[PDB]
Amino acid sequence: SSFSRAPQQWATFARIWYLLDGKMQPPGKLAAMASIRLQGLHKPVYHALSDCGDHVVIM
Amino acid sequence: TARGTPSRFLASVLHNGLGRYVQQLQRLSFSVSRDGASSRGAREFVEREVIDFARRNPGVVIYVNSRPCCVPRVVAEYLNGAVREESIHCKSVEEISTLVQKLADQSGLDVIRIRKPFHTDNPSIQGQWHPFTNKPTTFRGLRPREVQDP
Amino acid sequence: TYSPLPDDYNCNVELALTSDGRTIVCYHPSVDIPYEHTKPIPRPDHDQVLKTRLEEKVEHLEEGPMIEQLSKMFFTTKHRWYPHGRYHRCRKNLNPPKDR
Amino acid sequence: VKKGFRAAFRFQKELERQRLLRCPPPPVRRSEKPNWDYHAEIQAFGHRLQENFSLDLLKTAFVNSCYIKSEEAKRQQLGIVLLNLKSNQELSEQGTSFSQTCLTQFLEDEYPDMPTEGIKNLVDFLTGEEVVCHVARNLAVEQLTLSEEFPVPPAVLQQTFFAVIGALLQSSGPERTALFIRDFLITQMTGKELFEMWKIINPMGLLVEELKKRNVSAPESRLTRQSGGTTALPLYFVGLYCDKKLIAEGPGETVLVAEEEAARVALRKLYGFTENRRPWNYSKPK
Amino acid sequence: ISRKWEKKNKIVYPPQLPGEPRRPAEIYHCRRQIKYSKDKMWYLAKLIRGMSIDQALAQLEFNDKKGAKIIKEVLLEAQDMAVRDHNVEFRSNLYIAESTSGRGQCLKRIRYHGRGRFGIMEKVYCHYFVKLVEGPPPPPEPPKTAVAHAKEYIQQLRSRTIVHTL
Amino acid sequence: QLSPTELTEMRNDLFNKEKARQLSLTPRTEKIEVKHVGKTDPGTVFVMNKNISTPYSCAMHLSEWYCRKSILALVDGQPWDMYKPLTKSCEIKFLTFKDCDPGEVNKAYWRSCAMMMGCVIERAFKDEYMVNLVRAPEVPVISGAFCYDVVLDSKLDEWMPTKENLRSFTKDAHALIYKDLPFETLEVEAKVALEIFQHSKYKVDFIEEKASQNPERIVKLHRIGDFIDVSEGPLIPRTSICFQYEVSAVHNLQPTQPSLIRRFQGVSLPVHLRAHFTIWDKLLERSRKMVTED
Repeated sequence: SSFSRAPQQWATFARIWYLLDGKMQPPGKLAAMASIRLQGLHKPVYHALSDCGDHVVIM
Repeated sequence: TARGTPSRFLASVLHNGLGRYVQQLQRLSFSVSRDGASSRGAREFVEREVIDFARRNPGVVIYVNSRPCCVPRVVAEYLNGAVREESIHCKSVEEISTLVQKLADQSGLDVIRIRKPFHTDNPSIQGQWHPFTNKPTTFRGLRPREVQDP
Repeated sequence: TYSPLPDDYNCNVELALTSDGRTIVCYHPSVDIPYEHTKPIPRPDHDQVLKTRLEEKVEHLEEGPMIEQLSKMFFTTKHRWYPHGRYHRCRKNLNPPKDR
Repeated sequence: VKKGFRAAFRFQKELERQRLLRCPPPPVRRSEKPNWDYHAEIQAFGHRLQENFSLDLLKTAFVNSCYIKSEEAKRQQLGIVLLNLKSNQELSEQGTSFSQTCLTQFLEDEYPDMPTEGIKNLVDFLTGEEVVCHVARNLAVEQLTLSEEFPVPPAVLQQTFFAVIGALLQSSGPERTALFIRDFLITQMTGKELFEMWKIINPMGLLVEELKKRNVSAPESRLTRQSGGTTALPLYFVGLYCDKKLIAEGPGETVLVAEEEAARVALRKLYGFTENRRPWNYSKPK
Repeated sequence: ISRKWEKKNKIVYPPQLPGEPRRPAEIYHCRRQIKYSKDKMWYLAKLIRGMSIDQALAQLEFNDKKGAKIIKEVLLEAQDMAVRDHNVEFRSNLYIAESTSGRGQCLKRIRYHGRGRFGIMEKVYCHYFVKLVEGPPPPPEPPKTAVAHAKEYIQQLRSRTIVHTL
Repeated sequence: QLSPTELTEMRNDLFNKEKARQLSLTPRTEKIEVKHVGKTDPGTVFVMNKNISTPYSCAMHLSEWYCRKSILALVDGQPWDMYKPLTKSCEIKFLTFKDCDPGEVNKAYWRSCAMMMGCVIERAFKDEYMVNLVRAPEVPVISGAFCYDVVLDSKLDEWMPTKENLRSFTKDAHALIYKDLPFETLEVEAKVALEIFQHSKYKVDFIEEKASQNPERIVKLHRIGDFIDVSEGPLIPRTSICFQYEVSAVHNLQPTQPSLIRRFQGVSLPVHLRAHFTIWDKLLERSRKMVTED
């Protein structure tokens, strides 16, 4: 992408903020989605030792 | 071990092979006894194998020093400054021939754990993944639950 | 028409087999972000007889409150902010191998 | 006291290793150490590189002016035949001149859209003291260099490297020397991003000037992406638009940093020096 | 036994060139076979580490422990030696670079137990080592600030690589 | 014409040159026999270097307790600066704040505190306005405060420092205390001193006044960092000696018609004589009251 090395690293590992609406939703299905996002398991760069979790906001 | 030893990444010396191939081995120093059972193989190697090897590898300078020694050795020096000393004690000519050719083909980098069996300076052609790589854009870049014309 | 995947993100994918049928060809040019889907760059931001003073905004905070501020700011637990002993500090490799 | 010799001898060698590590001796030149024959080392230098060097010219390349002065002082104080040693000053000038023009022609052909200032900065990096000294050390140049001080000073080592290139130019001609420049200097920019070699300040200013020359409209900065804007770890993507057409996009922890990165991305595209550009062609001319 | 500490004062350095910054003087002194435990002595040696010669003497003067008087005499001897034999200008311009205790050569004595068992009691001795350096005491490293913590954490995030991939 | 930043550079360069000139007067090392005549360590003799060694160096020979507490020195019975080179062989005594009669030490602290206020106010105002330092009045320490006479710009005649403005002055002063700057002293002939303060008419008048009192036409100059001032008497070694420092108030002195001279007032206590928060407040009040030089 022809980015500079430091900006490229910053973008790849950047934290994203996700919004989830909980109205009339079962907690487990909300929990299952939040679990994946909080661990970074939704990213192709995922590694347990990489702190690649994302922010999850549930209303 | 891995935890108890050092490691490095797969590498080359001066991008060897990209433009041309350069043999990293530059010097071999042999210490051989005129008398000494342990030097019998080294003496035979010098008689019938060293000359042919020298012609095959003109880039390598070979020093053969005949002197009293209990343990004959070959010191291999590489372009990157690496120095690798090996023992040819009681080795046959075939075994010494194998070791010497092995030194000729090595790069001189430390023979330690290599983390990855591949190295690239250009891992991506289409752009490294980031969190927005597969996210669609929205009209006026509005955020979730954001109001236009505030 | 029919698309295997949506084409509004990443790239537009066109799949085509060759006449012999032994090769699959994929045409995937990049999708440029539309100008409309962008925001304008946010513009940043008297008897003053005396010069403006560069007052030091460096306030001493105790370890507990300081760690609490750091943990809240970076959304982490407090543990990582505490120091570790000499044994672990010296064990760390300060000349680690670097790959590109 | 246990009778025996082998264990005591082995432990003596063990103690000597510690005596070395505890007090690492002062590094010395390879020529001073055992198993050194200068004439043989010079001959291997050429064959190793697959070059038909003229031995008389190649030997002169390694002779530095400082070495000639130091030798004379040693001879005079230790009074003892005229020395006619020719320094490498003349050869290093021819090599430096050819390398600068040879690298310029190489880069201009590969990157026609690169400005002259960009081409010069790349040639300065490739022929810079850092790059040249690294290449010279790994090609056994320092081992053959005749200098008063060891380790060879960076400036002296760089001068000797180009002197060797001068000797190759006279020996094998310009065409052969160019392939030597390509194989050992052009390769040194493998993996390096343009602005790592060519250092610039205010990329946005340079971008505006280059767009004007092309008659394109001034770029407009907009926020393509944003995340965690009110946090210590935010992400911003800034896109540059000319007539509402994206030309570049760059990430950054701040909007200002992202905007500056976007300008750098645009400059890389304009100069045809993108990360995914066609790689340098090393195939033997055919 | 080992007596390397005594020999350190015998090191002679080459004359310094005018450009070189003035090298601070170093004085090594110790007292062997003190009748005291190294464990108890360690606290006294620890206390004066990094102090100025005057500050260390002041603290030891009003310390109740038996080792304090012994260390104070060693410090006074080292201060006098510095100016007299090591060309130190100002006697006060010295600080405690190194201060440690070491196990001496101990004596084993036949001792007794309340039930008639035979015991060996050791009469403990120790060594005290001090190194004085010319100059003011090096300022104590300040506390790690919040700004320093944030810079370290962001640096760690920026050093992250994509693990176990091309 | 020279701007503020340029004027300071010229003053420092001339101050530095004269400092070097005085050192060159004695090319070789020369030894003076300084004899300690203090109550403690009686009979000590210091074989110091002429024109290089100072009373502080003599204190360094004795102990650190002398360096920390020696505010002033009595060289041949005359108040001497701690960092002022010793010209000749003499007798030396060290003065502290807690001496039975610290009259000379109290004057030196008051003078040095006043000079510290001159530096703060001179640099505090905006470039557009022009600040002129008339003098530092000699006020007994029993007056409640130290003061500096400053003629502010005509445009600021109506302007009067507010409570917030006064706090700003103290923050600058405290910043000077934090810098822990030595008080350098140079005794130069009137000719040399006049050249450094040519721009300011008030200083030239003061320099000629003090020079006339001395038969050798020598004027004492003192520098805090880059700030050079004329002083009548010795000063404390460092600015870090101050612990509590406040600029209490500014008062306009009649007659205003010829020129508006504003008396900047302050009060300070050293680290050795720290006062309690409650007691410090009482001292602060009376400092705000205007001080009349008598």
